[PDB]
Amino acid sequence: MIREERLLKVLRAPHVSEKASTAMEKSNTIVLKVAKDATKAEIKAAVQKLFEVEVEVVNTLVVKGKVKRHGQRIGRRSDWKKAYVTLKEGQNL
Amino acid sequence: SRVCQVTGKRPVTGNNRSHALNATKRRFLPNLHSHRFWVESEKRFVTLRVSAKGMRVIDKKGIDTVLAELRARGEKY
Amino acid sequence: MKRTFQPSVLKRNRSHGFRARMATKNGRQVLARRRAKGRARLTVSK
Amino acid sequence: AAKIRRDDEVIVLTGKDKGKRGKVKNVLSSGKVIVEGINLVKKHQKPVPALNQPGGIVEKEAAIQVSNVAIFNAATGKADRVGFRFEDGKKVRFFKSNSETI
Amino acid sequence: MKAKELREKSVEELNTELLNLLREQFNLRMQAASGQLQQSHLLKQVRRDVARVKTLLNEKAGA
RNA sequence: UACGGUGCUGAAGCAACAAAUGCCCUGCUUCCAGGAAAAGCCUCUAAGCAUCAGGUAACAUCAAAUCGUACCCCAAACCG
RNA sequence: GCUCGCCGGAAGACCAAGGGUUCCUGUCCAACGUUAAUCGGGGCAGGGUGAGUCGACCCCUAAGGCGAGGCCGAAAGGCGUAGUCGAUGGGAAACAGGUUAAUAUUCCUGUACUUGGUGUUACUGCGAAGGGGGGACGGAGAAGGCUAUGUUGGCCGGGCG
RNA sequence: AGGACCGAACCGACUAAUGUUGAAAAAUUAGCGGAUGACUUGUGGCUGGGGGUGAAAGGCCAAUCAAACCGGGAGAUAGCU
RNA sequence: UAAGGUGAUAUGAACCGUUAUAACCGGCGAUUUCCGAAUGGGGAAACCCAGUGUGUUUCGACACACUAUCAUUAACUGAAUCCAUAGGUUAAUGAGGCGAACCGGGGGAACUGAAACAUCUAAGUACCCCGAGGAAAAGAAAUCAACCGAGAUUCCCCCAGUAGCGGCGAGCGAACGGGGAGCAGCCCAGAGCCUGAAUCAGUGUGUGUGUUAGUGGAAGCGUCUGGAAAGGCGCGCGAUACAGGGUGACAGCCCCGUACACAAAAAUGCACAUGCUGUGAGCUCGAUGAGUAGGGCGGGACACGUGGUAUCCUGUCUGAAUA
Repeated sequence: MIREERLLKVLRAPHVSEKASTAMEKSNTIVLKVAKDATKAEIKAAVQKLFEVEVEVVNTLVVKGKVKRHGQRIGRRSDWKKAYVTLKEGQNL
Repeated sequence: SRVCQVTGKRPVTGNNRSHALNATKRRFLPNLHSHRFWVESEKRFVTLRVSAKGMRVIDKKGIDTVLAELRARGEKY
Repeated sequence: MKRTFQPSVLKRNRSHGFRARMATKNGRQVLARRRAKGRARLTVSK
Repeated sequence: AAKIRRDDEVIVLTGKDKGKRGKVKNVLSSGKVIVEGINLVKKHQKPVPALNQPGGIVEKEAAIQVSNVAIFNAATGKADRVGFRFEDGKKVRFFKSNSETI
Repeated sequence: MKAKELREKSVEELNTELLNLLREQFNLRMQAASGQLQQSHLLKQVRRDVARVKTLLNEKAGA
């Protein structure tokens, strides 16, 4: 039936609830911060198993981490991938 | 590779000496030749990159005993 | 003037990259020399 | 092993006060214990949110070194040194030249 | 009864690992992203428990 | 009026002419200096398989993963 | 905000290389800005790049590179067959309108297109590092027919200065 | 048709002037030569130092060339400062 | 070992234990993404894409294991060609790559010195490559000696800047013998005889000595100055501990220590008294190693530059006798 559940730890954290995620929430979709290697099928199965809601489509985006520190100690933020999973009718999240 | 394949003569180096005793460096490379040797035991011709002194070793020892020495030395024909 | 340095990542990673160095014996020597020096950026790749 | 533990009545030998005696609060990892009423200092606390909101001239205990403070003998009103003498998993601390365990 | 892991020296602990990860570490990460307090020590505790039951599943093939 | 931007409504929405270096054009004509390769694609059999496999048309369903996507756009983000 | 000037085969716009957060928002003006700066590509913090149809990846090859054996070398190594790489070329498919402060052939609305897997109905000789066809290719020149586009006229909404 | 003619892009660099502690480690402003060809350009490749390449100048080979750059012989030697 | 911890800048929040399972330290075990010899193919290191085999399933697809090249061996297949052989496939065992120096070998300069320079020197140095080990090489006399004799190799001190070589210039430079450090010889070309009789490895019960954690460990108080005594002044005490580091100024008696006693679950280094296995001791004598020694022609090494030039190595051509 469903893919093995130890690989359903891909969903890391939802979001910070900023206005892009919330405006896109009140229009159609929820925004999720997910893994680094999670396939769109894995994000979809993880939503449909760990949450109770079916999902129409996933849009996957990885975003570069920032440098964010000054010249005394140059650092870099870790890369992360964000998913827009589409929940069209009966959205409960 | 210029190896005698039965006795292992190799190009060795030693300088040219002139009348004014000058030392320009040259090579003493062997008299290698490719010869097909008839073996009675396996009933087949076999080629070998052999110096002329190696062919003297061939005609003295015999083809099969020096081929057995090559096979014990673990070197292809 | 057309300046000397005209950048291209293909040409850079095929002339001074890790695989452009580890194919040749002297490239393996320069990589081991930079390892013995202790450098963080071994080659020009990143 | 540690010669002065979490909650023992100790007396100082060197450093500002000498005769004042107190109970050790905690032992720092760096070997600078806190014993109350001994190393007082009134600092200047900045106005910061949440913890210590107004600030003030709040007195807090500063760190006294372990070697400057000794374990006070309960029976006789003196400082005393202590040592360890036992073989199994529990080492008793006993008063030197009183030979009484703590 | 000899070691201090007698709760994990029992049989069929893979469903214990699954209960310890599935929705447990997940919902702990959910409210850690949302922001709470006892969660701060709770996710290290449950991560160590998941590591412990995973090596107990690795040291024997009988559970 | 958050003074930029939002909800509703929104008339006519046509002809003639001039139109390229773009399209027909991987065309036509002409010339010598005679103008890549392989794959996708279309057929044919070899060994094999004969209610098999496979192909063809229709319909239904499912899948199309992963990476790049901001910004500079002949320049204050490239090379100097 | 109203005027003035400059470019407008760019000093406008979009790709590629290259760079890498410089993009957008709130805040600050020590250091950078050849001056002050409330401002900035500056500090700090938060936000932002959504793809079956656009590229890469993928399937093929060119110049050329690597090369099992192999041939040649004092060793190191040089060359090269099978093969395997290499786009700057050849291979399947999406447009118009709207949206954000920041993304759009990617989100939304409408209308579609392409390649495979599976299942069913009916027909049936299917079958390849193999053969053939195709892909498949130059320069120059002249029409002819158009379209992108522009001008005028009608029409419409305003003007009566 | 043409290594045809005038002339933009584009390629180049003949004269002058300014710059010459410049806007710039060879440029700007007027003029100038070619501009369907022996043209020009993007992308990738090949040729490595007593070597390459050269419509030939000792030209060019990373602002460096009668012989590249880097490291090692090497603290060369220096009857000379 | 333990009353304190969750490594640092680094505070904070939230927690864990208080002699019995917090942390910390030690042995063994577990996981160990991707790249990298990188090893499934490829590539622009940290990426793209495969094949086979097991398992799960309204079925979208996932999980794990294996799959590089070469050498040796074994099996099966197998052409021109009849047999074979070349070739192909499978399985086992091993290698690959890195590393500062030491060792052996294949190559091998020039600056410089000669007050130039070519013979010579620098120098078989710098450098390149190959290979191996904890050391490597060498090593058991076809060696020296001098009519007396020593008995393998290597390393140190003399012989000795000597004999000698040398545009007899620059310069290079031994040996014999003596004093030491260490000191062990053996085997095949061979048959028969008695035949794991003594050594060499592997593996093991057990002991000892180490290592990888550690445990005890002496004895100081007044007063003065001072911000603070470890300094000054008095009286004591410990020392197989007055090495050392901190402690608010200079501490034997404040704390870690140090001298000195003790300690090992668990794994590994030597001595093995030792059980088993593999190789083999000692009597007779056949031979005691042929394209070799030697030679001619070019060279190289030996301190030795071909000179009167012995000895060793060989690129070319020849070539014996065999106790």
